[PDB]
Amino acid sequence: GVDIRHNKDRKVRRKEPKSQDIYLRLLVKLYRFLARRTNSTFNQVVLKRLFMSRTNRPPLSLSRMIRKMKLPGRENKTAVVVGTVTDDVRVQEVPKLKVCALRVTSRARSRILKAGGKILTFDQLALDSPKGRGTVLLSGPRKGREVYRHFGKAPGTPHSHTKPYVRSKGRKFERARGRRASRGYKN
Amino acid sequence: AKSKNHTTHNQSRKWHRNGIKKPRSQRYESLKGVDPKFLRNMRFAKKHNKKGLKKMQANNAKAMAARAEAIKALVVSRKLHRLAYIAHPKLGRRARARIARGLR
Amino acid sequence: APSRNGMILKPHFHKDWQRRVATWFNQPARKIRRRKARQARARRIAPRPAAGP
Amino acid sequence: AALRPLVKPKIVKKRTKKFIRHQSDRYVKIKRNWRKPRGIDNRVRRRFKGQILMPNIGYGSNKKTKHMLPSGFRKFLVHNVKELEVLLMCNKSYCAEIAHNVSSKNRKAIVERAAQLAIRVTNPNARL
Amino acid sequence: KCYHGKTGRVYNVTQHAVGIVVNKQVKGKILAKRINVRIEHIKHSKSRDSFLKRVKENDQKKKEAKEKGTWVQLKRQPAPPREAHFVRTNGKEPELLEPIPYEFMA
Amino acid sequence: PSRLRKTRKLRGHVSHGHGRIGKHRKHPGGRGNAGGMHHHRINFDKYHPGYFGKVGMRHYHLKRNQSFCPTVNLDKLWTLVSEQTRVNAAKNKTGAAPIIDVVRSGYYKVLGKGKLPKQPVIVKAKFFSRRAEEKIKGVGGACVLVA
RNA sequence: GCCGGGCGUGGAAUGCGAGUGCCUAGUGGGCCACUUUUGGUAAGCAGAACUGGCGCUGCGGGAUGAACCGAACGCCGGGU
RNA sequence: CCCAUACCCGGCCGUCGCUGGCAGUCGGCAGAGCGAGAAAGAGAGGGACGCUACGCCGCGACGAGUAGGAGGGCCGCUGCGGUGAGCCUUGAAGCCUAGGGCGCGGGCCCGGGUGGAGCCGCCGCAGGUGCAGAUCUUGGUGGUAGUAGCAAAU
Repeated sequence: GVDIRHNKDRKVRRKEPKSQDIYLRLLVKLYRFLARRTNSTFNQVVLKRLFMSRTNRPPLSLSRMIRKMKLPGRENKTAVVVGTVTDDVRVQEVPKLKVCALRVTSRARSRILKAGGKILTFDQLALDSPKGRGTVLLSGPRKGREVYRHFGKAPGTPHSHTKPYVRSKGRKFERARGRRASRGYKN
Repeated sequence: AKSKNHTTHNQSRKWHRNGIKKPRSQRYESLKGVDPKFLRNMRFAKKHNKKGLKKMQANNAKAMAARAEAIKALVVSRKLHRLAYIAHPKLGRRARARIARGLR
Repeated sequence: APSRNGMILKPHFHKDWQRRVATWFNQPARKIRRRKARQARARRIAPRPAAGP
Repeated sequence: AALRPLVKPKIVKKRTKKFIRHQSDRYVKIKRNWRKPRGIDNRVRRRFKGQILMPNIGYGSNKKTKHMLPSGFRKFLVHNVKELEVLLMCNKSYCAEIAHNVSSKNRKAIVERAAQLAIRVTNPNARL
Repeated sequence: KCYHGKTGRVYNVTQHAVGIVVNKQVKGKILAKRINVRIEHIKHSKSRDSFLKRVKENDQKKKEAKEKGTWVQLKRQPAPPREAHFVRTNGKEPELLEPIPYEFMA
Repeated sequence: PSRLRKTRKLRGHVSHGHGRIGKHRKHPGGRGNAGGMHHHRINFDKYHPGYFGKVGMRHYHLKRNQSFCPTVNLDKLWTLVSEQTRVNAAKNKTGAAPIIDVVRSGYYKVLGKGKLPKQPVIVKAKFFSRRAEEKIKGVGGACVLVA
């Protein structure tokens, strides 16, 4: 007999994409090889993100990557995002970028290439930068989903500014007793 | 049809399954509950911190120069260690070359 | 019995709704009958416009 | 003077008897096929001494000799002559077995075809 | 009464009282909770000072013996097994001990 | 697809995933939102605060079409017109401002959330916010009301 | 409260990868023992505290045995 | 001195971990290597096997389990879209079996017998899909048992 606990000896993590998309699985074949036989820890980050679910690789706005590229120690490196690059309409100017994304929306492609930019795919990135040298690995806002407003401490708890689940918002949908000091109490 | 009233029999064992973890320590703890008069003024001290910015960089430029001219005004047995010096891979290369002539 | 966290749902299924369920399996047949009646009308008033006044 | 396999390892089996369902002897309605007992009081379910054994993964056969016939081959069901030409390179390790419902006139078109490709057949002279 | 004897740290100071952050164990979870206690029920903890004192000699014996080069031990070490020594029995010889006989007290 | 559901795996297990002690009975807590104030009080106060009670005035015959007023922020004000207009306005040296009629696009009120590119406009709207006007003027445009 | 700079022998021992978020079933009749302990003449009684058990658990021993003593279990050979 | 499923050594199975290794099968356009305690370059001026990569391989540690949860089923049933130049009156389904075997198992494959007209494999899809129990439902058959009994009114 051994005095251990097998409660959490099985680490929960993705070892392969749950998707059956063959183009994604071809990229995984490519980066399983790169992450294994290069000491570049960049490839292990990109590989680990290819497995992630859709909600774990959120879209990256075009303005967010314009903004994260105006930083000083930059202006030449490649922008790598494992998710997708949506277009942002509230941005006016577009500098010339060097982008490598899994998926780029139609209006973002036309807007990036119009500015003399260049869009790469991860099969091209591996040829240009096998070890990921000269790249800027970006990520979309992961907690940007509307779901995370419902998470955390439950509502009706002191200083728990958590959005409740209501079928509709209005004056007669959870504006009463638990919320007004006039009606019982509030938090 | 009575029953057990209260017990804490298995509770200590239940508490330690996921551990009794101390609260999450974190530098920069919140300022909720602090005296409003002290807090109100403390916010004014931040509101006008930029007023003395030119004084800051000016006194900071001379402060790095102060130490600049400062430092520039200033600027178990031998048998086993002998063998360990030969057995070293890098700094023993010129040492284990007499051995090449030893068998010759 | 509400579980941990959710919405307060009010499904209007307390009457005898199952006796008055209208299914739409005739929908493709209705679209055909409508079109045939629409073309039959256009042929009856042939030179006049099909849409009407 | 038959076809000999590539290698003839010693087949070791951790158990040879079947696993019979609990109380399959006492009743006729209870067939022999194994079902894990789930009664709250069941003797077999909680490993009492001297009871019916329960099938564990520990009884698993050695991977090197799994599915291996006593002859040293591994079966492969075939339905026609065309399904033999796939065993042309798995010769020394896999044997062919003609399916049950294959007619008797077609068996004498497979047994002699398999004799040309040197493919061992488990049930050569079946119908006759 | 569940804080009498506990030790915390001050985070807010008013005219007559201070705010303290104390750890209170509540059924398998610890809570760092805030209380406002008036000065009379308060002492300075001398548990931290012996560390503060030890920091001084560590900061003293570091700048010292650096230019001397002598590497002086800084970390505390548990009570080691005592060394080998000689016990002198000059003159006297060890007196004999024998259990006294029993005699009913009451 | 019933072949993937949980009941396919529960065949042979007596209680069918509902336990032996606390059997799967009909309605152990009442039907629907019962006991919201009595034995489900904690759930309703921990996850639906404000559920019980009355608040505010009643509006008997409410027509949503009267309070219809879709808004648009200044950040995407330039997305209503084609890009050809936005580039010919800066290219133009006369100083003629293009006209952006929001009510034609489908909005009534203009809110000043974003930053505007520095080139004049003529925003035709039904309502304005104070910041929206102040930003338009700062760029050099004009706020034209319509009804 | 802000900036800026300098200090690393990582400042007791031992051990060990941690942190964090969702969704969530069953359960909400318990029982027993060492020690402490309340009512009771007492109880294989009623009620608590602490830890460990039984329940959910076979196995060696106590002839027998829910709980005691030893020891916890994939399928086997040898040893102890 | 005796022996437990405990401990030690060894075999095998599985799980977990190393988020381990393998695209280098780099061949007369050839040169056969990365087990090595020590930040980093064998740098230029005719030849077995293999690698369904969802594969293959190597090390370690570990394995009780009700209620409950999850995964994997080349487990099983029925129908549908594809596919097998599939099977079948030279005998399908079904049923029987002291026959031969495979799988830890769910189960399955052969042989023999009976039978007389349809059936199955694989990739997907769909579900009225798996029984020992419910004083379960319907049907059938036992033991009791050649027993109780076939004795009111001459």
